Amino acid sequence: HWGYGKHNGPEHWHKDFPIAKGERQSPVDIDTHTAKYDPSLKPLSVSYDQATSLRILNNGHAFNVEFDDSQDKAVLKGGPLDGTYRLIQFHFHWGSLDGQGSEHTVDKKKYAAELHLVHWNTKYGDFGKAVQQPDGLAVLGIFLKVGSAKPGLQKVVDVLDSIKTKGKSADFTNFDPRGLLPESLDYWTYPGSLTTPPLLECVTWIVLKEPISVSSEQVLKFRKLNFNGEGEPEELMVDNWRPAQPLKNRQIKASFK
Ligand SMILES: [N]S(=O)(=O)[C][C][C][C]C123[B@]45[B@]67[B@@]89[C@@]1%10B81%11B698B746B814B562B%10%1143
Ligand SMILES: [Zn+2]
Repeated sequence: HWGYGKHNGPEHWHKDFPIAKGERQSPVDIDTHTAKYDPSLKPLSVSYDQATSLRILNNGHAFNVEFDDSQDKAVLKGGPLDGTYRLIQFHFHWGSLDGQGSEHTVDKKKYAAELHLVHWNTKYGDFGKAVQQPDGLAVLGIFLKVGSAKPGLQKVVDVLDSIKTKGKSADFTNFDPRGLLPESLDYWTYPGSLTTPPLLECVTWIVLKEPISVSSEQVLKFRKLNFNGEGEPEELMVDNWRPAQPLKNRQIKASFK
């Protein structure tokens, strides 16, 4: 099945998922001098004070930190969004080297990694129904550069040894995702898709301008994860990013001047 290798990677996905060649695919290159400032855009509202993490999972493509989304707790609203979107999970995409790893690019710059905080539109009742809708998800994307450590990331880094291989999970309670945010909530936004199969065109993308800094040691520990299951030949979980896709005349809007 699909993955990130030479034989099953992004250039192959269209054979099982023909929407891969669709009109609103993600990620994209963000051309900062073509993105227009939109004074009608609102500040983003990120309300994570009551977020309740449950578990961390290696799904063979990345690791997901999962949240209890049974009540109205950790929500994203404002910005370009109508209504309220509930946090379900976050995950990352990263490289084999510090020069690559992000999915979105900024004037063709690749960051070392990219964090995706995934939220579903509460008007559709659950995530499975939301992904069938053009406004079903809002994904908050945050770039990572290598420099100073991110203290709020370390709890995640430290549990990775316990989920090395595909299908392993571990309890992961009381993790506060506020510790992964940069200082500024300035953003770009555009309509797009999931960046992994099934590539559904259901996402309002909100990409923060300000990267977070993580240490070399932190990202090195991401690169010790495995795509394979326990008892299978080791293949390091690196370069789990889809490259930029055609913009197809979509407009990217900026919240800032
Ligand atoms: N990389 S990304 O931020 O565009 C979303 C990555 C996985 C998308 C999924 B959607 B909901 B949850 C997870 B499971 B289920 B369906 B299934 B597809 B995958
Ligand atoms: Zn993602």
